[PDB]
Amino acid sequence: SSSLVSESVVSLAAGTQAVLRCQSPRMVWTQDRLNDRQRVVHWDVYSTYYGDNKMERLCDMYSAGDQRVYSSYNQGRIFMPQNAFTDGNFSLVIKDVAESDGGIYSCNLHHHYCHLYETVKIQLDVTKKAKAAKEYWDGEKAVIVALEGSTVMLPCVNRNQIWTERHLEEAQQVVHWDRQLPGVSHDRADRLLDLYASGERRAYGPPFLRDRVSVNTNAFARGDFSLRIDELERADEGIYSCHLHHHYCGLHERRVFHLQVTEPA
Amino acid sequence: KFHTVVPSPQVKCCGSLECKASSKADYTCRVFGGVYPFMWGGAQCFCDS
Amino acid sequence: FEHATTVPNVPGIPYKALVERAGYAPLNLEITVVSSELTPSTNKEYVTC
Repeated sequence: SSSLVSESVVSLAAGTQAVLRCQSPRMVWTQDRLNDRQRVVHWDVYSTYYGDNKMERLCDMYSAGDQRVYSSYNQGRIFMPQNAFTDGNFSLVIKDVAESDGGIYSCNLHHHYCHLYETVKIQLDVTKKAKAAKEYWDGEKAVIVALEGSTVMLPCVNRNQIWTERHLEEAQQVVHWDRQLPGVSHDRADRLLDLYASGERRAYGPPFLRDRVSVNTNAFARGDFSLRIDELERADEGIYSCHLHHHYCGLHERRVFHLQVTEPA
Repeated sequence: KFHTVVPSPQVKCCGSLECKASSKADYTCRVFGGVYPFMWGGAQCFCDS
Repeated sequence: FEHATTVPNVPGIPYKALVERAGYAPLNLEITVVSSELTPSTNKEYVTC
């Protein structure tokens, strides 16, 4: 069972092809499972103070990878914790901040397999000495009026399971189309279809229903699980519920269509 | 053989502007005051320098 | 003004120097070798296992 994400109501006549369009781009799945769980945390600084100054990509780090400092000069100057992914801390350290280092830094984490990303901005204003060095909040970020000529630390720590390597059951995208018929309860609804990112497909009901009740052929290649119900019978009414699950990422989406069928007179 | 890119000049009417560096190869910049651009339609700005 | 020096090629050892010119006060000059990078040119011969 999947928690409520989208609920909808549909109405159609018997003998017509219904389309209960369930889709989730986050259910898109990569055929390559070679350490697909790669995480890249990188720091991007834009020096808005120096007019229109090209932003500098100071440092990259990859879970199961090195902390490559982009420019040879910044080596040593830019530092990120080596256990960053292990503990979730992705803060930066500038060993000796100077006027050249001033600007809005931005840490960005990217998860390839889930095709997910996050990021937060932190400003670094360089003041000559300690008489004007402090920290404050501008409204969307933390700003550090840093001590020129001394180490300054720009904080960001993402305390979430998505950015940690603890075992996650290596789950993959799965989908369950059920149909709570009139008088039936949800989560007991007779299963209509079952799909997995590996292409596993299961159909339910009489073969004619399976022919009429069918999900697209390349569901997970598109993140689509639209359910076609050809030549609707009035018994094909009820609450159709598509439960989309990806336990490795935490996806627990529910997409529901209350398809009530009608007949002529 | 190369080719010089000559992008349209950034004109500010009755205001002030400053140069900004870029990452393009051989990037060169320069500002000029007192400009008074004209076109087939006529003046594109209206203030005396 | 152009001014030359010989600096030891060792990281984390700042070198101090001046620049002498008549009519101007001396200006300090600090040189630091943050990090070296010796990269050679190579060609792949073959691969075994």
